[PDB]
Amino acid sequence: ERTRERLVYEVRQKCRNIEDICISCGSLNVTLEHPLFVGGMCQNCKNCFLECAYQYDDDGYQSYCTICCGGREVLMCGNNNCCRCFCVECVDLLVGPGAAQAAIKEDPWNCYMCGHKGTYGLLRRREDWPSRLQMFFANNHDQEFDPPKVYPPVPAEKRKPIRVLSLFDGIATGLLVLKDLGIQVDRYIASEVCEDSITVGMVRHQGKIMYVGDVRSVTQKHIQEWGPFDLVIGGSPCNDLSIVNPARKGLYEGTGRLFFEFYRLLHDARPKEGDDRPFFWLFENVVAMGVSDKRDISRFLESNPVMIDAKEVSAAHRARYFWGNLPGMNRPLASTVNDKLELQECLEHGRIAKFSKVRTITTRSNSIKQGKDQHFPVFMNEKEDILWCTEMERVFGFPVHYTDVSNMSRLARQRLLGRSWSVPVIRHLFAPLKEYFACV
Amino acid sequence: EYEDGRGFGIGELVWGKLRGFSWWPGRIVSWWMTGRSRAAEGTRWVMWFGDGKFSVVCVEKLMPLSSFCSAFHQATYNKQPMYRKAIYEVLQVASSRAGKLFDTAKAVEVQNKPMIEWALGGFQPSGPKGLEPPEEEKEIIDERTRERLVYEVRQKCRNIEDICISCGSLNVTLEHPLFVGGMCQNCKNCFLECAYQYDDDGYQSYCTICCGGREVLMCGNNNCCRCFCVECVDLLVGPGAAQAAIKEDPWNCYMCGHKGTYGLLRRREDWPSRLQMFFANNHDQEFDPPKVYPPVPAEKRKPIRVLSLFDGIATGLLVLKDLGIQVDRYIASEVCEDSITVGMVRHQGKIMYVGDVRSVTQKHIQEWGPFDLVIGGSPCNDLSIVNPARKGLYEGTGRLFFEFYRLLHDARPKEGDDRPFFWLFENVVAMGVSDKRDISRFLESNPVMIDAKEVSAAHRARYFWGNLPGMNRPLASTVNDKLELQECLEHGRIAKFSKVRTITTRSNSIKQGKDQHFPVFMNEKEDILWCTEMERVFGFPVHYTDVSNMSRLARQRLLGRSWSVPVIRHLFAPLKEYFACV
Amino acid sequence: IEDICICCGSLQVHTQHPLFEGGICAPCKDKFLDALFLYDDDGYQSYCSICCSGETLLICGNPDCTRCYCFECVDSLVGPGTSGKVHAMSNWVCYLCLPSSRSGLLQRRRKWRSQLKAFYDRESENPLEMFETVPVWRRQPVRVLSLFEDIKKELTSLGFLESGSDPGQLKHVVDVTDTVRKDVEEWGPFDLVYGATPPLGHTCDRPPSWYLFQFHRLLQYARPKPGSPRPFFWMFVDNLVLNKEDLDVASRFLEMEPVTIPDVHGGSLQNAVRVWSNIPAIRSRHWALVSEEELSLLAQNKQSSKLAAKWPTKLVKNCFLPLREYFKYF
Amino acid sequence: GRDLIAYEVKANQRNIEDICICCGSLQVHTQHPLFEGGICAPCKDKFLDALFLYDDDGYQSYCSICCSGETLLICGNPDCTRCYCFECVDSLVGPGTSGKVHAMSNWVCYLCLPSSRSGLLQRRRKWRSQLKAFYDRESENPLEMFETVPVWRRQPVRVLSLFEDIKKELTSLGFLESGSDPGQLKHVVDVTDTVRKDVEEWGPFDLVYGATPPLGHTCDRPPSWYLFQFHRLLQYARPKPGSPRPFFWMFVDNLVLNKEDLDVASRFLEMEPVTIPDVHGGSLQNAVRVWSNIPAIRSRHWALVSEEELSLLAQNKQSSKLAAKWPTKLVKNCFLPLREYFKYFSTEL
Ligand SMILES: Nc1ncnc2c1ncn2[C@@H]1O[C@H](CSCC[C@H](N)C(=O)O)[C@@H](O)[C@H]1O
Ligand SMILES: Nc1ncnc2c1ncn2[C@@H]1O[C@H](CSCC[C@H](N)C(=O)O)[C@@H](O)[C@H]1O
Ligand SMILES: [Zn+2]
Ligand SMILES: [Zn+2]
Ligand SMILES: [Zn+2]
Ligand SMILES: [Zn+2]
Ligand SMILES: [Zn+2]
Ligand SMILES: [Zn+2]
Ligand SMILES: [Zn+2]
Ligand SMILES: [Zn+2]
Ligand SMILES: [Zn+2]
Ligand SMILES: [Zn+2]
Ligand SMILES: [Zn+2]
Ligand SMILES: [Zn+2]
Repeated sequence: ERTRERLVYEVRQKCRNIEDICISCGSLNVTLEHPLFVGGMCQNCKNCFLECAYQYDDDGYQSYCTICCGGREVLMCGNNNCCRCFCVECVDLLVGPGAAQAAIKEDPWNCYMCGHKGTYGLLRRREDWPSRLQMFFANNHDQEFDPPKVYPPVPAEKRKPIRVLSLFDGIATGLLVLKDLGIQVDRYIASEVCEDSITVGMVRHQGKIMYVGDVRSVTQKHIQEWGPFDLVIGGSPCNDLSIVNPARKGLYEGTGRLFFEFYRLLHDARPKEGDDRPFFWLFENVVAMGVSDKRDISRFLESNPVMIDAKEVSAAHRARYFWGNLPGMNRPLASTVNDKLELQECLEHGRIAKFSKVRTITTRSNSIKQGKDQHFPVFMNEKEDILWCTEMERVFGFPVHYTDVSNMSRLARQRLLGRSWSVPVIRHLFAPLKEYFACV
Repeated sequence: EYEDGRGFGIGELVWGKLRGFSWWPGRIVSWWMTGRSRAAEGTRWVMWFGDGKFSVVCVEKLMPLSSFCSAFHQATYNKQPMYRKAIYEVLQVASSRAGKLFDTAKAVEVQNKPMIEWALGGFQPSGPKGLEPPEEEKEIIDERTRERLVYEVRQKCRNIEDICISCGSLNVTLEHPLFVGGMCQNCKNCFLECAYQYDDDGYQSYCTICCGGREVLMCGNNNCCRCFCVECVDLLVGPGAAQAAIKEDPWNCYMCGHKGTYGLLRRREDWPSRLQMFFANNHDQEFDPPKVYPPVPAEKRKPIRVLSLFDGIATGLLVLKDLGIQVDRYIASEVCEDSITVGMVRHQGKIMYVGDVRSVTQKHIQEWGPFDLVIGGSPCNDLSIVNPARKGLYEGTGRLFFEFYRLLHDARPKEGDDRPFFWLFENVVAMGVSDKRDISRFLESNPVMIDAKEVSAAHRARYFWGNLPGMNRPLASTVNDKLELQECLEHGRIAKFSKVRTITTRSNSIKQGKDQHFPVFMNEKEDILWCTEMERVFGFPVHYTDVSNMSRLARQRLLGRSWSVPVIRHLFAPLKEYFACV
Repeated sequence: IEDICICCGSLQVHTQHPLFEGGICAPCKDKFLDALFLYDDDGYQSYCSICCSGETLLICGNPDCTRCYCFECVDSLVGPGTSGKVHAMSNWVCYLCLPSSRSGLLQRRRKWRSQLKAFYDRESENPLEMFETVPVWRRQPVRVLSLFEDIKKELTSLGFLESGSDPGQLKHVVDVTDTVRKDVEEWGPFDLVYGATPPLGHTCDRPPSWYLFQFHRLLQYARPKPGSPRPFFWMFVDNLVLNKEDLDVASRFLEMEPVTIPDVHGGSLQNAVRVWSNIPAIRSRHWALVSEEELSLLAQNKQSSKLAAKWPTKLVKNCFLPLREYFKYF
Repeated sequence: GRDLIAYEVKANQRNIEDICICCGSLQVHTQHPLFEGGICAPCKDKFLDALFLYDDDGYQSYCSICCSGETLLICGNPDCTRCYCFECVDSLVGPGTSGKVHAMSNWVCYLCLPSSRSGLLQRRRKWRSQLKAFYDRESENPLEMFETVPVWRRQPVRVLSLFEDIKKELTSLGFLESGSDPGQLKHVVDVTDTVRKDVEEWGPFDLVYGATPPLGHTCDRPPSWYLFQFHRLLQYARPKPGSPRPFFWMFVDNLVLNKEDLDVASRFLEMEPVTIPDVHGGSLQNAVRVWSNIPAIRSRHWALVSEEELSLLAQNKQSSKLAAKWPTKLVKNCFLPLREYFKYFSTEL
């Protein structure tokens, strides 16, 4: 029922405008424009694109092509520190037939976004693609919720200490960022089940964190007696929510259920009708989830998500969705001097980082020949060296040797940091709080 | 001599069944190796090849070892591990005599299976006849010598200080440091060998009195790992004391006790000073005091040049930098990948590693010279007497010590050109007295036993040689160092030990191992020492050895072989005065 | 009067009688409490309103009154011979409906609902969210937001809705996944939120927790304005199709024990439901003899069976009976 | 032009420096050390090959000028053992004089008798240090070699012994007087007790000979001890810096050291072990490994010797019940170059 070849053949004949036909699936129901290349792109194409634009294989390259967004073949880009990939149909149908094998012949093949040349036949790269992509992930959605209420700033003479429900804090990034930012806390109770996570939270933070064990055991009565609360943050697990897993357990069986538990506690934390306190709530999740789960989350939390990418402020391609009503969550990222941005700057002594802005930290047991080089981003004294844990806890903005507790093995703290919030992102999101809140 | 018609000639090795003993393996020798006078009929001078002292057994309690498994005991094998190490050594020497060939605790339990199986077989390849000596080993002392001298001590016939409390010999030369009484020269050598011999379990291997570990009693109270043999408590204290001590659960060892006398056996009130004088001032060869150099003027203090053999984690450079001493060059030799990468990464790359010490020659030392501070420490794995597989100083890793000696001469200036030079060598204290004598004779200097318990939070007491100024001065406790384990714990944890000597988890060891390997209560429950815990205890900077992957086992086995930071600071303090500082 | 119990005549009293003037004894409390709003299958109060005994009942002739009395209660309190006159009366106007308060030794307390609420709150060691009863001349028609199935017929058969009425009171949406706060507020106020899972044997591609989670969300958008006397009630009934983990999740999200309502015919159990509700006197309907094994095997036989999924309209009949005392009956 | 050198010097009248004297080659690279003249590259190569080489009879293997062992001439005075060639004498001394020298019995070599001129022959003044210079600047690996002393300046040799007796070997070479006091040779059966002070207070020693006991009933001490102790004692006995007196040592092993210990010895003594084989009738009876400082130690080194055959020999000796006998012949010959260094005693008379 679909013939992309016929559409492209009649388009090259100067008969149909490229902007009037979708490229991802070839549908004629064009609503918006593709954020990467010139040409139209349908709504189902948008749904498939939100599921695949930032879905990266554990190997370290895009699992599926950025245009077709899903296929039983895919071509890795030969250029390092550029994960984006294309499918053979897109190469031989948009750029021109007989171009895929020519690209394979060129060992240092540069992807159509990385290459300097912007013209590739029918396929041409938009000059302002980063801004259009940011608008694609933040400035248009399927929800029309009214903007959340804004709380006017309070005088410094009456700025009380902050009460935080830090659900799913894991490595306990929230209170570390709070302390570094300069804001003090009255009580800070968190829910966590991992023994290593609670050990790190108790040790590195001088016992300021008060744990409640598994989050399924706390009810609304506990929140009522333990409040009133001001800030409620959540980092719900993404093992069964991200589209990276083949199983696709979804939001409605597995660890995804935990999400709604968060929501329940949130409805037990926000003021009923008093509106006498500047209540703030933040939720973090991955960028590569299904559209169904996306809209379910957005409609349950009653807030439009905002995309924050750790690329613009740190050295990791950790792009995440934040729901909430912190002031200026959609504010552009600020590159502070204090926090590192480049891998080479935050590299150890006597080493050279052959990559830049690494996003691959899993060793994958040396993977394979294709896995080699990518999983292996450090070249020390003419020999490859796998990433050291100090290095990746440096790139995430954490303090040096932040997680040297409980004598964990390399893999234990590997997986512990593989699901942790990026420190500079949390710093950016919590920066407006110090204006409204007391500073120690 | 030594003909009685009952066999058991010189060189034969069998068990013994002495009073209160259950078939301890040993051998037969003559008198001029044990240091005692002529024997008599039925007086078989027994040379226990294991860890026991030197005594006598009679043929009635002697049975041939040809029937190995017929009279073998399993309880001592599986619940009393120095029996296993004695079995190791005796089986090895028996196989060497017969010509047949086939972490420490793990190694011994792995290796003992083939030889114990061959013993189960019935010694088939060589036969019972194959246990022959190798054609070379082929007053009066009675059986109850100790039971007789003590029988006169409480009668006041003979002075207690006139008789040795370790072997009952009348040739008392020095006074026993720890306890009141005499002490023979063989007892001196045994004590110097096995007084600080702490097992990885965290308990003294042998007895405190006679330094012979046969059936010792655990000191119930914590921070006291000293042991007492059953014979010593039965004789010096009195009969039935061992049963009473073992009956109560938290029994306190006598020199750990609250009262200074326990019958014929009483503690010396000045025991620490006498012990320190012993371990540093009874070594049996006297050398001239080390040459001291005049203090150079403050305006002509050149930067220090340091050659650190067996550097490990570069503790020497760390202590030098912490002392504020400029290092012009720090050439260090190391083979371990983790050690060399930690030394290269934690510091700023000033360490010009050479690599293997066995390959560096005099040309390299001359080219990189002159060197005016040579530090190092030989591998103590095969040099400590605590190792059941002790091979010797002349074979294995111990041989590397002599390599150090070579390079030391390669840096020592000639008789002329009087310029400052300082060298330091570190080694384990629990090692053979002959090895210590030879090591101190090669270096042409006498050692000093520096105990990390004075300044650090651990008990890493080591022999330090060298001519650095002020080894003999007592250790100084600084304000900014941690003495007890509690100051080294992370927040929210309670220290079970005032001080610690255990860093090895030993795979949970045993029930007795519990309450000894887990010196911290974190969530009102036992926990294992963390990776940063040994760093803080040993005086190392926080998160010092968090380089590369270095799982818990590797970081533990690397920090356990390193020097004590405050001890090295104490020993290097004069170098600040005698070298450039900034 | 105050020192003598009126329920059983005991001389040991603890507090004033809840309904009318007089005394009451501790067993009299507990017996009233076990049937505080229990209703039988006939649609009326199962026991007496005073002595709480079902042996003798006096059905009120007022179409807007349901609470009954006992022959012994009227003979001993009101006076001998009144029981026969009450029974023989074609249109008997009980005692609380008519404004008269003096009738023999029986005294009616003005505004009984206030002290009934006070005693219910002061007694309930295991309380439940509930609102004050609305008087007869102040009640309002019910507003219901139905979920996932046709629900109007049960309410019309229960008198809460009338045939041919406008759909402005009942909204049925099977695809509430697209609901918005604006949509909820433009539907208008709602007093009862009713939802359920489809009967066993019905195809369901989506996970069952769907019908739970959005329900909760709608419930949270249907909560009344704080401090209002607005009688807002909700409940959720499941046809044994959710797993035990899902049952725990639902019980925690509703903060209610899963009170089951089994249906046993001829000594055999053929169907059962689990109810999460805040309606008063629903814990008394709990069945403790039911265990997991037989309900689970019955459920598995239900999926294995070919019979069409029939929704149990009869089992939910007893849930809405007390709401007659709260809202209009047509 | 071996015989044309006389024609070249007498007729062409050219300096003999520019022409080789050893063979007559016109091309030269440096001056001849022993006598004033020239030398070619192969001539100097074979000169360094047999500079201090000795035969079993105790004399020079090759000639001191032309390096030929075919027409060697003995010296009447025993303390000089220089050997010459008929061709060299007939070419530079003069034709026909070789037979005259050979016929009449006693003879004083040109290096011995103080005459600086004899025909074309000429002796360099202070040539003795010139030999040191030649060895220093004309060798690819000039390890270490000391300036020899004249016959009248030769003190009796003072020799230390470790674990083995060398006095029989020295008396067989006439280095020491038979029945003399032990002052010039002290033997140390057990050495673990000695200290630098006591080593000094025997007196200065010009030789430290330490030998591992032969294969067989080896003492309980490990064989590596037998070399580490020798190294330490040699270090004690080193002459005081500033006066470099002739100092030599020779550590010899009878094949009771494993390969790793051979490597350790190579690092410690900075000397590759020179294997000394002994073959009778084509059968390798015994062999020793020598780390020596005396000159001309690598000349006798044998390339055909292999490690596997030596290990087989060691295993055969261990299996056999032969008595512990030292290889006297193997080490006896090697001390011959010390004749030039230390005073000679004639014990035959
Ligand atoms: N049932 C449960 N109850 C509570 N915490 C849970 C949980 N299941 C998983 N978690 C924890 O929730 C976290 C989700 S990953 C997010 C971690 C956090 N954002 C950080 O900065 O580290 C993990 O710590 C995981 O162990
Ligand atoms: N052949 C060899 N050459 C050089 N170093 C060696 C070696 N064999 C072992 N070593 C190293 O020598 C060290 C012995 S322990 C030395 C202690 C050291 N000063 C410290 O503070 O760590 C170890 O680091 C070991 O790895
Ligand atoms: Zn499309
Ligand atoms: Zn594609
Ligand atoms: Zn690219
Ligand atoms: Zn003694
Ligand atoms: Zn003892
Ligand atoms: Zn004690
Ligand atoms: Zn009553
Ligand atoms: Zn009525
Ligand atoms: Zn009644
Ligand atoms: Zn020539
Ligand atoms: Zn010649
Ligand atoms: Zn001569």
